[PDB]
Amino acid sequence: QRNGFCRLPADEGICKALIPRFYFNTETGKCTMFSYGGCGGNENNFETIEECQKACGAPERVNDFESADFKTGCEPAADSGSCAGQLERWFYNVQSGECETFVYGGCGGNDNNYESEEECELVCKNM
Amino acid sequence: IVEGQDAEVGLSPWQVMLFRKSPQELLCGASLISDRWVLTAAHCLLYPPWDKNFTVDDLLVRIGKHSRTRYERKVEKISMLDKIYIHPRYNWKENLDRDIALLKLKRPIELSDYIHPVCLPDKQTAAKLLHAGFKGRVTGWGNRRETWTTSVAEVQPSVLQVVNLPLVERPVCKASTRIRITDNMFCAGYKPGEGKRGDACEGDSGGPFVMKSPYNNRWYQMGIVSWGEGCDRDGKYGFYTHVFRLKKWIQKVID
Amino acid sequence: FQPFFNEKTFGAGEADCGLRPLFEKKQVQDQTEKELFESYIEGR
Ligand code: NA
Repeated sequence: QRNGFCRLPADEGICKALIPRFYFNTETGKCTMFSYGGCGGNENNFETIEECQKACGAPERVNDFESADFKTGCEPAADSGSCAGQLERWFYNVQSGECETFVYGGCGGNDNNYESEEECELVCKNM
Repeated sequence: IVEGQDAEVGLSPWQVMLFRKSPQELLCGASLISDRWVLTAAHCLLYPPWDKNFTVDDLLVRIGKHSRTRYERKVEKISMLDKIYIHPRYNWKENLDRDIALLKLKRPIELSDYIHPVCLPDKQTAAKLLHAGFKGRVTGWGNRRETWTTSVAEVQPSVLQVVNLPLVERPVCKASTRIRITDNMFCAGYKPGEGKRGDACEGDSGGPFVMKSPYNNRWYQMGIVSWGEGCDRDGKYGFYTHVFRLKKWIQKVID
Repeated sequence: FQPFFNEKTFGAGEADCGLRPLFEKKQVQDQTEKELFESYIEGR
């Protein structure tokens, strides 16, 4: 992704040492060992495979995203309210485990009332 | 965003979170350009070295967000995509040249205090605004520092982050990197000794680089967070997809 | 300002683009936009 040096070719340089290093190979997508001569080259050059993976592999990312409050937002049965509108809404059905459509009046009801299937599934079909 | 601050509520109402629905994660930033179209980086969607080729079934966009993690009921809008369009000349192998993608929403969304599209530059706006030293604004939910010692957890923002960064002249951008730069890119950030810091980081990619026009008071998206060399390193700068240079492609896809 | 794209395929929103409901629309400036305008004096 962001790190541009990951797309640079392995560069041994012109010096004559045989130092084991790691570089990100874009054809394979793998951190790959090469011999580094000890001077020059580029930033696609890591002492350990771990350092390479951290800089150039797919990153470690958090999954700490909050869902709806299950009790108030996902558990209650569908409620149309008092108004006489015909709005298609979605609710999580505890029995079936699915987000399903119901007809909503426009006023009242509960929090288990979403504008799309995918919003409902996001916030109700997760912990 | 490194060396930024918490954004005010509604500071950036065009800000879009590109969101993976399977392992729930922030993939990337993006921007709302109409009630129907979202602009992002191609590499957010397609990157073969990481076996990455996201379909409309893999993704959601979350618009109107402030908190990175809270479900902002009745303020944020969560929606699926209809279509994905990646630039056909996107150079993933070399330098991420033409790092641009268009995302068509499945349904048009309603605008609010928190949801509102950014302007795209015309020729005169790009000429007047793209001057070295002029500052633009970058926003995102990405990492707050490039590296951590124990966990990626210690570098997460709780809310949207903002940083203002000066545009940098071509010669300075060129000398900062071994990577080949094109006219589809510009770079931004402070120089060593300017006494100020700030950069985009991992997770901010696809996000907007915007400038407020002194001519008509409107915000224009001049760039897309594309690539860099680490985050906020001395002597290094962030690179951004030059939106006006790729405007012909945007119009072709939308028309 | 005048819109660039065709609304039939672009959708709505271009005419009012870049004007924030909570800032420009109510003549409230944000915390750091002054810094941006100051850069216009300083820059090329
Ligand atoms: Na820097």
